[PDB]
Amino acid sequence: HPMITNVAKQCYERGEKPKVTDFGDKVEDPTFLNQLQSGVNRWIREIQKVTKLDRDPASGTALQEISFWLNLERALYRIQEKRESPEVLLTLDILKHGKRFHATVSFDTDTGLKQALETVNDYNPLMKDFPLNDLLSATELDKIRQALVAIFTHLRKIRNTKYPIQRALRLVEAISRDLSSQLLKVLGTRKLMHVAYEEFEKVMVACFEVFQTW
Amino acid sequence: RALYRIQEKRESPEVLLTLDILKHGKRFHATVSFDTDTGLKQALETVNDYNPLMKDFPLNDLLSATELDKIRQALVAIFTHLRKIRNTKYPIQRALRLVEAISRDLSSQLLKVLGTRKLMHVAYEEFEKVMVACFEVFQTW
Amino acid sequence: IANQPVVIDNGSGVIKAGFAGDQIPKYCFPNYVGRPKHVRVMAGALEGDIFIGPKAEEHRGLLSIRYPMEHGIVKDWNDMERIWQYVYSKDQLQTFSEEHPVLLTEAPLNPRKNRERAAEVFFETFNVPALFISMQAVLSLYATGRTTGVVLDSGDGVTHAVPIYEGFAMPHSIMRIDIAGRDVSRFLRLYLRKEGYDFHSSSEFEIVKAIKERACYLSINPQKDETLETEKAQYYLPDGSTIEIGPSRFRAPELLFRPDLIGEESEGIHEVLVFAIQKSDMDLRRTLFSNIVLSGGSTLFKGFGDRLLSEVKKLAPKDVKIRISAPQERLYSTWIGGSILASLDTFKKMWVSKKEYEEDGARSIHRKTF
Ligand SMILES: Nc1ncnc2c1ncn2[C@@H]1O[C@H](COP(=O)(O)OP(=O)(O)O)[C@@H](O)[C@H]1O
Ligand SMILES: [Mg+2]
Repeated sequence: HPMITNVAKQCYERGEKPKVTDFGDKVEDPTFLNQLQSGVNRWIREIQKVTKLDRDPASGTALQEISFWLNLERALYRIQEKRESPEVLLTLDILKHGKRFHATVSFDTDTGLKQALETVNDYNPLMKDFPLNDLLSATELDKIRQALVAIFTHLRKIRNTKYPIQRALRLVEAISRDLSSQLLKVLGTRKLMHVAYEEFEKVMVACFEVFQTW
Repeated sequence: RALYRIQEKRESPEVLLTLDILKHGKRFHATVSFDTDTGLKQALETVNDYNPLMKDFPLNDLLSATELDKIRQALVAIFTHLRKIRNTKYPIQRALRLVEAISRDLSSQLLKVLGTRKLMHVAYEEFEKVMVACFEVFQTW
Repeated sequence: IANQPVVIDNGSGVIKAGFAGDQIPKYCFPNYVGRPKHVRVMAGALEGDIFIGPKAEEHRGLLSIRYPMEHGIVKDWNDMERIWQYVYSKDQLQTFSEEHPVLLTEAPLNPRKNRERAAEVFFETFNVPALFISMQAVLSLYATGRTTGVVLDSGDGVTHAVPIYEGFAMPHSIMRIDIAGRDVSRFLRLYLRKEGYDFHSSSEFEIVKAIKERACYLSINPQKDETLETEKAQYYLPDGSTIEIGPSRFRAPELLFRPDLIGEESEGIHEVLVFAIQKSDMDLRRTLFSNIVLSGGSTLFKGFGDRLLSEVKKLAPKDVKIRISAPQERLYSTWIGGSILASLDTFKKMWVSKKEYEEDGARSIHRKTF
């Protein structure tokens, strides 16, 4: 709010933290409190625009899902930092002073920021060390098998992470799509026409070893 | 906004002092004419009465729409906002002229979008999709 | 999500409006519309044909006064729309109506169409985000802080005894009569006419109302005071003239306890209270007698509490303690209750949302209110 910004500027120029009493009689003005509460409602709307975000797991590759969840955590922590700022806390304190408890309780709960943060932190172990960078960078069948084994060793850590079973299954489908693309790209470069049959048997033995590992 | 500026100027100490001096000299011609012949009070009443309809009109959403569903939703918003006329004392004939103007803007926006579509060039099923979307917009109107 | 809810206790006599959480209603004004009845001749006269609020009181001699409500029921809905618009104007609440949920109050046993039309006006004309038509008596008891008791609310238009048990108003024990402060002032006008002092104009009915509020009392023994020689206290009228009241001073508020003085075969206020108590459960009668809460403006007559206590003791059973509570904030008790209710987070679950009214209509308020 411009008035809160002006008072914060005035109290910072004096080298002092802001306070509710710095506004004085303006805290009792119904119009000022109504403007602050409308601003807080707008803040709740903007925060809900982010905390309600979700992405279809079937569409897009697994890297897209992991990037989405990591960016969701990155933005949720930024919003959490912005909520603790002196200006927002001063606005909430002023509204609480005028007994406009609706705005404060809604901002505490109606935003859903706490639930979203709890869920995204619960999702943190799975997205923290998701090893698909090795598979996407792998150019040999042995490296692809090693990356697949590492991927499933990391998916072993889904027991202590809350995740929908259907969503995890779609994520495994995405991993399969990436594996198919990587195998297609690797075997395309082998130039099977310009080489003999024993190496072909070796290549298919490696490929079906990868499939059995899957 | 201009009438609010004029009203703020009228309440300034200089104007009030001038009127008080003219009253003390019994020059009631100027003071009575300033109080009555300005029409500032009636103009302020009229614009303040009209303000809820003019405040935050969603016409921009119709003007910035580049897809037919967006145009339909903007028309929904525009008519829902035009439903606020009951609170005001707006002239109903002026409201119908405003609806005429909104129709002109809708026609211009539809012409622009269909010009970007190049209807005759594209295949027939895409043409039918665009046509049913446009006629849904007209039914919404 | 919306701004802080706006409490509007719309009585028949005076409307009391404010924002939820305020200690008292900051925006109280009489519930009538004044229209000038004289000929505007010169430029610079008063602007506008509708005078509501203190502008109507300042120029009271210039205006014909019209009351939209009568016995808690809106008789003129255009005037009610004008008044509720004035509640939102730059003079009162300084805010737009499209942003604040509303907690309107309605007297018990009102017509259904009254509540339906009020909700229609508040959702269509004012475009409120939400609405909640409450009942005055239960709010008054909430304001007192108790959860169980009997609220004998006597306002300008309607008086009613409502027993509440643990916050729930028992609907089959509500007693209501339409004899209230406005009827007492009309009776006072009739008696002043019988004493030679005659008032006709709707603006002079407000002078009669002021005479009622200033010099009128309830005698503990009506028959004893009736037979004795009167004192004839003198009242100074606004123009500077004086009038000697005498016997009309105490026989005017007698109408509350004896409606038969105007030919109505309806119960008295004490009878209303006692019949509301005795219509309830036999288990609750002792605690209802021990918890009686007065409310409304007509309960402010001098000696009202003692007279009502005497009448209730005459009608009540023996060995039953009677405690009539008369809090100082009787005028604003119901508004303070509305403010207390609207402050709670549970009030979010109580209002009829705008979309609910849009999809259902009158049925939404019909289920949500009850
Ligand atoms: N001190 C008083 N003594 C007697 N009557 C009063 C007094 N103050 C207000 N009244 C009466 O009370 C009525 C208003 O009561 P109120 O509680 O505002 O009614 P409502 O519930 O309709 O708002 C007025 O008609 C007025 O005549
Ligand atoms: Mg009342």
